[PDB]
Amino acid sequence: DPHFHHFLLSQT
Amino acid sequence: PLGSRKCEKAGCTATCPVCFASASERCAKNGYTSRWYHLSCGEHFCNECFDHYYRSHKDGYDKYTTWKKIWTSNGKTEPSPKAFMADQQLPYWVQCTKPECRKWRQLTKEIQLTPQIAKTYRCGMKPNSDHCSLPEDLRVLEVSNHWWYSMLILPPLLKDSVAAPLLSAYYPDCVGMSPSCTGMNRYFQPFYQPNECGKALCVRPDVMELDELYEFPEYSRDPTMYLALRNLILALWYTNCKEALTPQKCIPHIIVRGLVRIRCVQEVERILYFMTRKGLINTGVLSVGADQYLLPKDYHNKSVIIIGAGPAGLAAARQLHNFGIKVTVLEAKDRIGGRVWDDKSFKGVTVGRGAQIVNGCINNPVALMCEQLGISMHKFGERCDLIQEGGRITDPTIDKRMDFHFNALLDVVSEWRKDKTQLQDVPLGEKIEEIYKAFIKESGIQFSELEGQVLQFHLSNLEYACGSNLHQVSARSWDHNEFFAQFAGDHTLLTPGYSVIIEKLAEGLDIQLKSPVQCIDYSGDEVQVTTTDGTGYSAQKVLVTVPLALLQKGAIQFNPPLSEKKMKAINSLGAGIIEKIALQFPYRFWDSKVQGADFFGHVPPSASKRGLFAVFYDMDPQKKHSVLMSVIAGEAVASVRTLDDKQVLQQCMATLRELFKEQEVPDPTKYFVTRWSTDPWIQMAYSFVKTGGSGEAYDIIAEDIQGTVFFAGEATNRHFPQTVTGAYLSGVREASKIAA
Ligand SMILES: Cc1cc2nc3c(=O)[nH]c(=O)nc-3n(C[C@H](O)[C@H](O)[C@H](O)COP(=O)(O)OP(=O)(O)OC[C@H]3O[C@@H](n4cnc5c(N)ncnc54)[C@H](O)[C@@H]3O)c2cc1C
Ligand SMILES: [Zn+2]
Ligand SMILES: [Zn+2]
Ligand SMILES: [Zn+2]
Repeated sequence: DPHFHHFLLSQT
Repeated sequence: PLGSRKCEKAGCTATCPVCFASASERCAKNGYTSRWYHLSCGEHFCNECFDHYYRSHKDGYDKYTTWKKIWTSNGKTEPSPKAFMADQQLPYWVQCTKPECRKWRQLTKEIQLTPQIAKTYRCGMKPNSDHCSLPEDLRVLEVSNHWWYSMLILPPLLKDSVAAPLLSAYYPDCVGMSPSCTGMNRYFQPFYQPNECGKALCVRPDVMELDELYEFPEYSRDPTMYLALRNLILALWYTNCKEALTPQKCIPHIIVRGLVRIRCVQEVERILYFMTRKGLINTGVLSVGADQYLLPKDYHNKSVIIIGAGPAGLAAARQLHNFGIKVTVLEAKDRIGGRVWDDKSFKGVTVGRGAQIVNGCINNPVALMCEQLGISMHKFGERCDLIQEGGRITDPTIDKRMDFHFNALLDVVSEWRKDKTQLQDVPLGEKIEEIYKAFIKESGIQFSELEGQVLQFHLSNLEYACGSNLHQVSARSWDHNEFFAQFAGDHTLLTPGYSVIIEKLAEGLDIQLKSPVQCIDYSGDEVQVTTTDGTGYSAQKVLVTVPLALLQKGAIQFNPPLSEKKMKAINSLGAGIIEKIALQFPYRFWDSKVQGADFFGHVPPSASKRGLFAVFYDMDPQKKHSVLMSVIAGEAVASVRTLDDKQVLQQCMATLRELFKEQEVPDPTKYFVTRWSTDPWIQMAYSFVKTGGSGEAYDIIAEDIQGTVFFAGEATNRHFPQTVTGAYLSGVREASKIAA
């Protein structure tokens, strides 16, 4: 879920 | 000949197994034993040492049971003899720190490796010659082999990790630390706590992130080693964010028995470079000399032109420069900063003409940068009295009541939107006004004139946040970014101003002021960048960080042109706008009535005055100097466009005299009135989603063109639109993409 993931480590 | 000289493990390359434990008086040493136990291709222990701990009647069983208990009570992996051996008995390995030697050495079994020993070790060193010349053990070079780790039985577990104090709520072996182990800035909370709700820029210490899996797929099967090292690295960065974290700094903090330590040390470097490139460490206002670049030379062979020297452009430039990449920034104006512009000529006070508030300090790069600079922020008090024209302080229950109703109106909007598409989007303002009248009519509750005026104040707060009257903003998408984890914690006034951060980011960079870009040509081998006076620049890559309004106006000619898809996204966002007034007084006239609150509200007399100085801010939290700042938002920006600065001042002073009706108000001795809307290179305050638009537009604008033209700025950050923080992170994001 994108409600959690680190912005800088979700760029792919 | 009774016993074996072969390892139990099929495919093992150890032609001669020796026992590392020598714990039993009966140890087989290098001779024949019943069974050779395999910890790694270079590490085995004999059957009797196995038994010395394993069987109840043997003397090492006492130690095994006490360890098994501790392991079992705060661990998740099996407490096997191989696990006991690897955690408690395997000898340590340490690398000689003599630059021309650099050989790995096994320590004698009684020696407990510490950071200090690892930091200074050289061959031969003992607590009680020609040691460096003696050959390196052959098992060392073996660790490099691709298969070595696959032939290693259990994953390494780190001891006394710098991360441990922050992970006390996890089981150590789930985070790659040993179960047998027994004043950081309060805004640094880089690790999720178990089953804690979402917050910005947080990692799970027990789960690899998408980009991590992508770069290190070899770890998807077993992430223990990666996680331990990543968490260690982060914990080290946050414990000392004022210097660059290097492999040399990390290595003494990697404490684990066995040859596996060699594997760990060999991995920490790649992991560190990854976290650097991505912007998790070695970031903020850290600046590094030519001899100290943050990424190896293989990243260095490129050139970048960054257009705009606001938070986004400077963040990217700072990152790329620090990496060792060649960077030139082109700025249109005679100053850097963009929508960061501070006035420091107010006696003993810094007042921002643009940004000055930090919304959510926990894990906020701005808070990291304040730590690095040793500057303090002021956390806002909760108290904000709503003062009526002229004098009456509004009953807090009326304030709270109308706030409740305003949020209720928003709640029903979020019900209405659930089955609507972009083609069906209505203005938020229209939808609110509609639901309000429907609620007024159904239950015949009439609100007093004051209650209606207080609702109007709350409405103006949302227009303030959006940078627009709500009739231009999307009912579907106004709060789209709330889908993503947001910054937790304090909302603060950045008393010294964002300019302090901006100036530090910029120091030592190649920045060309008064160089407004007019043309970007990316049809050839290198990007051709032309300024409005015809000056030519070129690089392999170009990053555009100009404000949304400037993209919407087409101020820069792109060859080839931007795609229709990009143009549609660009035009689907709103160029929001607020303006500020700051006033210096000879004395703090408001102290008697305001009583030290950070701000006070101004109840609008009528709908036509909504957003006209809705909130005044006391700009000295030390309560010594006399500076007020106020905002012009929503429809009030329009009413102000054809007024000169003197006239805006007059209306503000008229407002204040009404608000403090029962007292004299001195004349201001100094003031400014901002004109962001008509600043040719800015033309806005911050973005919002216009009716018919989607949060996806931020992603679409952010999308690079042919790995050649890159985009950053607050209007390219879907998670964190509008803010200096979001603009800063968009720059860090693009620097990562560009460096790859
Ligand atoms: C009055 C006001 C109050 C605000 N309050 C806050 C606040 O309290 N907290 C907060 O977090 N944010 C606040 N913001 C928003 C915040 O300042 C912006 O989101 C942020 O500065 C955006 O950064 P940026 O790098 O994206 O854009 P910018 O800051 O706008 O910088 C872009 C740069 O691009 C340059 N440029 C434009 N065109 C060209 C060209 N053709 N060639 C070369 N250069 C060009 C411009 O001159 C500018 O310097 C406020 C903004 C305003 C105006
Ligand atoms: Zn073996
Ligand atoms: Zn033995
Ligand atoms: Zn040596």
